[PDB]
Amino acid sequence: GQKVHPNGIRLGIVKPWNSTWFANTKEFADNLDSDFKVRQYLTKELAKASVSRIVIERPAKSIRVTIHTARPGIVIGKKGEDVEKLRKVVADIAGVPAQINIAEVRKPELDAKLVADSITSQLERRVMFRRAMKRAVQNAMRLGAKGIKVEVSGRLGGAEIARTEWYREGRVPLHTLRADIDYNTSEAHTTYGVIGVKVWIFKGEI
RNA sequence: UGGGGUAUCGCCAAGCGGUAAGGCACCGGAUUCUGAUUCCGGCAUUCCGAGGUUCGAAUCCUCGUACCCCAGCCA
RNA sequence: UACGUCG
RNA sequence: CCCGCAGAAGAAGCACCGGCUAACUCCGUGCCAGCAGCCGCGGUAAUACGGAGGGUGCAAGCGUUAAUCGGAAUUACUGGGCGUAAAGCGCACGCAGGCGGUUUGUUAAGUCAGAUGUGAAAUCCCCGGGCUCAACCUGGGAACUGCAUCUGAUACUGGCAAGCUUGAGUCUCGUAGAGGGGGGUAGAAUUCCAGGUGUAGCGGUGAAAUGCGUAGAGAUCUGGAGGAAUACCGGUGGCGAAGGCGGCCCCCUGGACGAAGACUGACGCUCAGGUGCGAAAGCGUGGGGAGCAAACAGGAUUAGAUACCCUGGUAGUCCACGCCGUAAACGAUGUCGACUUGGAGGUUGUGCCCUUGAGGCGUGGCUUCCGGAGCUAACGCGUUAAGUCGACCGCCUGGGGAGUACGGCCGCAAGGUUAAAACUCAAAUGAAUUGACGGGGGCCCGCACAAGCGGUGGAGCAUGUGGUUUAAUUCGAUGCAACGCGAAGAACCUUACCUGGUCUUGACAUCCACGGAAGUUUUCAGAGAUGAGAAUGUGCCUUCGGGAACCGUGAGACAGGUGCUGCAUGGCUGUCGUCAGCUCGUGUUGUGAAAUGUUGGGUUAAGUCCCGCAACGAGCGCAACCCUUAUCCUUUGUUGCCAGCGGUCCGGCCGGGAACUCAAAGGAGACUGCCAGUGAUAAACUGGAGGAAGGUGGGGAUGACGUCAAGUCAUCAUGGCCCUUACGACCAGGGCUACACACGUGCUACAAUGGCGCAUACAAAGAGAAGCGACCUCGCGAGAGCAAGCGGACCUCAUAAAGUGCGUCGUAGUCCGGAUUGGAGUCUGCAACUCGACUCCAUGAAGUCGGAAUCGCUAGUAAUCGUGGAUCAGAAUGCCACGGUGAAUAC
Repeated sequence: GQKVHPNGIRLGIVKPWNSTWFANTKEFADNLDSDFKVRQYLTKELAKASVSRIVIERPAKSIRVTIHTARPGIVIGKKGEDVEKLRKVVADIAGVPAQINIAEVRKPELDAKLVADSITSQLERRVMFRRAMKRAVQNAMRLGAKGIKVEVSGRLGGAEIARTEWYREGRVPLHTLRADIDYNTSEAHTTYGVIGVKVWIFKGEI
C-alpha cells in the first residue's frame, strides 16, 4: 500500500477544499461532524441524481451547501420542491439557517466521482468489468482528458481470488504537483463482496 | 562357593585420609531467517548402604548389596 | 480465476 | 394377406453434461464419501463427488467389460529415421549376397501386349427383378489383382559373343612425411653412490606438521652408475584405415601425391557370417626399475575426512613374448561415386612468363576458418554437407528395470560378446526462450566495509514480548519489515477477559396498538437498575376516532455480535526501495516462446543527457513544479523594534520615530549563466571568478510495474459461515500491573572533562476557557488561599540547562550512584488496597566501563544539554517537535 491520495497532495497547489469555513477549536469538531451528517444525508438522498461534489461553507452562522451534480433537473425537480425540502432537512441537521445551490457538472464523463459511480453501478448490475472500464476510458478520452486511468480491484467476475486489472490511456502524471488530476473512488457492493473502483482523470498541466 | 576388581555429577571416567579435577551433556547469553556448527559464561556429584578406628573418612577397616574377571580339579 | 463482445 | 369391431385406448428407457465431447445451475458433502479413458476433481460458496431441476446423445434399446483393425507415418512396401532426441560396428580386408561404365550383334529369362485353359458356388461391387419397403432372396455382368501354355515386341534389366576408354589397375621419374619393425648412439635433467668445501637449517604449506638434518643435511664442485623420456624446432603442421606415431644415424619395409608417356582393358563398389589390426588399465612368464605413482602408511584439514593438500611409497608405468579386447575408440557424422554460388589461410607437388627479388599467371593432393543457396526442431552443417542423388552395409522404435539376469561362444582371470521378461511410470528426452541463481566474469552504488566517534550485550530501573502462573492474566503484531508495535497515555471508565448478580423486540434502531406531556426534586431495599409515594403536568393544532416531542407496556418483522475466515474482499499500511527501473503502440526479426526498442561508446545522482544503431515513438518512474531553510528589495508597522531625537520615576518607561531586528504578503536570486582546460568540434567533467548560496546548495513532501496468497474481518465497510432467553445487554468486584525465568528497546549510572553549595549569561518552538492561571500570603517542599490578565506577536504555562566565576570534595564504593524499604504527606479523581503521580525525612543495593557478539552516525551530523506538545481529570525514562554547545574520520 503505497501511493498518496492525489487530491490531498494538491490541496494548496491546484485543488480546492470541499469545506471552506473558518472555526476556532471550540466548534471545529462540531462543524466538522455536522458536515459529515449533511454529506452523509445528502449523498444518500441523491443517489440517483449523479452527484459529484458537495461543498460546504459557513458564512456567519449559516450553511451554504453547493451540490456539484450532473443532472441538476432531477435535483431541483418540477418547481423546486425538492430543493426547499433538502434545505429544510439540512437546516434540521446543521441547526443553522441553510442555503443550498446547484452547480451543473457538464461533461459528466470527465468527473471521477461520476465515472467511479458509473462503473460501480454497472458492476452491481452484473455486467462484465472489462466493458465498464474500457467504455469509461474510451468515452472519457473522447472529450478532452489528457489522461485517464481506471482501476477496479477485488474478486472481479465472482472469482475466488482477487485481481486488479487497471487500464489507462493518455498521460496521467501523478508525481507532478501542478497536474490537475481529478481522482475519486467508489465501492461496488456485489453479491460476491466489495469491488473497489478508483479513477484518475488528468485534465491539464496547471 | 572361594580369590580378585568396580561402585564418585544425567553418561564415560580422575582422585594422595584435612580441598572433589576432565570430557560429553544440560542451563543462560551471543552468531544465524531458523536449526546444526561455532563463540562467551555457568552449574554440578557431601562420593552404593550400615557399623567402627581417627581430631577428621570419598580415602582406612568390617559387613551387606549390585555388576564384572579368574578358579571350581584327579579321580 | 481468466478471458467468449453492440445501436 | 384382406375386411369389420371398440376405443388413444395395451406400448420408453439408457448413458452423459470440466476439457477432449454435444449438453448447466442449485442443494448435500468438505483430501471425506467418493469419481476417473487420459488430463486430473474433492481439504466450506465442487459446471468433475451424491441428489434435484434443466439439457444433450442414442432409442427397444442403451451403457460397461473383453477382443480386433483404425487413428498409429508409434516397424514407415506404399510411408520414418540415425551430429546433439533412440540409433553409424573402434577401424579395416574380404567370401557368399546386393549393385554395376560404354558400343555393337544374338537370345528373350525378367519386362510388356494379345490369346487360351483355369481361378467352384455363395460373399464384396454394378445394373435389374421379388417380398407393402428395408433387412432378405434373386437374374445377368464385373471381379477373383493369380498361375500355366502359346503367339508376338525388344526399349530397359539379365545370359552369351565381340569390343572401347572417360571407372579400376600396372610401368617410368621424382617429392614430402613423428607411417611401421629391428639396431646403435647423443645431450640436458631427476635419483642414487663415493669424495672436497662448508654450516645450521632444509623441505613443505593457506598456515602447519609428518619427513630429512650437527652421525654434518640443504647449497656447491668432481668422478661414477642406472633407468625412462626425448626441451628449442613445433605450427587448427605432417603421416597413418583406425588405435596412434616427436632427439640423431643405419638397416629392412608399407602407403600417398605429382609430371609426361606407355600398357591391361570393367579387372569395379559395398559386405551379413569370417579374419586381421585395435589407447589405457589389467593378466601370464622372464627381465628391468631413475622419475612418477593406484594400494598403503604417517601429518594435516574437518563435525567426520576411508578425500582434496603435505611427506613417504608397492604393483604399475619400461623391455621380450603371449593374452585381453575395450574407451567421450568422437568430426558423438559407415563406405564408395556424381552434381551444386564464394572468401581468407596452411601444407606438398608441377607447368608457363623479363627469375629483371622475399614475384605474376595457372594446374593437382591433403587440410583450417568463415559463410551463400539448400537443409535442419533449433543449434548449426555448408564443394571435406547435416545440400541434390545413386549402390551396399550397420543400427533405432517411450523412460526405468537393463545392456542386467538365464543360456551359448570367447577369455588364465578380470570380464567381453549375443540378449530377454515380470514389474513400474506418464512421462523420459533434444534445442532454444524468459527469468532466477552461481563459492562465474566485467563495470557501478549505499554508514555496506574500511577510517573514526558514541553506544548495546554486564548493573539497577522503565516498557514491550516469549514462557510460566492464573478464575482471567482480552485480542492482534513475530526473521529483516513483531517485540515502549495497534495503545497519542489499563485505578473505576476504557475493556473486548474472569467471578458473581441480572434483562430478553432488548443498551442501540424503524414500523405498530394502548396509556400518560416529558422533565423536575424524595425515601426505603440492594451492587446499580426494578418497586412506594408529593407537586408539576395541556409545548400547538383536532365533526374529537388523534397528531408534535418524550416515557412505560404487549406481539413481532428484527436489533445486536471487538464471534470465525486477511487463504473469499474493499480501504488503508509495511517491505524490497526514493532502488532506477517497469512497460506499451506501430514497425522489423524468429516456425515459436519471444527479441528489438530498453543493447553499444562516453557521461550522470538518475533508461540523466549526447552520439550511434531496425527501429520510430509514447506512458509510468528520474528531474522540475510544492513546503521549508540560506541573501537582498518592496509594502504595512500593532501587541512587535528602538538608529536618530526630548526629558525620563532609567525599565521602550513615555512623547515619538519608522531606519533596524522582526512579523507576513509580494518580488529578485542559482540556470553549468560567465571564463580556462580536457572531451566525438557532443554530452559532460575538472578548476576559476562573481555571489548569501555552485553545481540535484541543506532538509522534507513526493515512494514506478510488481514481490511477500506480508499486516489488519478489532477503526471502518464487507461475501459466506455461526450465536440470536445468547457468542446479545446492564451492573459491582477482579484482571489486563500476576513472576523460578529468557529476549527486545530505552533511562540512570559506575564519576574529578565530575559531585555539591553560592552567584551569573545566552534560546527556539509550542499550548491555553470544564483551560493557562500572574502578583501577594501561608507551607522545608509537593502544594494551599485570595485571585489579576489572557481565547491570546499583549497574559499565563515559563526559571532554559549544559556554560561561566568562586569555594569544597579528593580517588574513597567515596560528598559517585540512586535502586529498595520504613515513616510523614500534597494533588487529581465517587474512589490511589490490588493499581497513580509528586514531595519531605530516613535507608542507601547492584554497579569501578561491561564475555561471545552487536548497533547508529559523513556536518550543525554523531555526542551531549535542556524546552514544548498530542493522548490526558490524574498518570511518560515512550512518541512527535524545538533549540544550546558541538566533534572525529573517510587511504
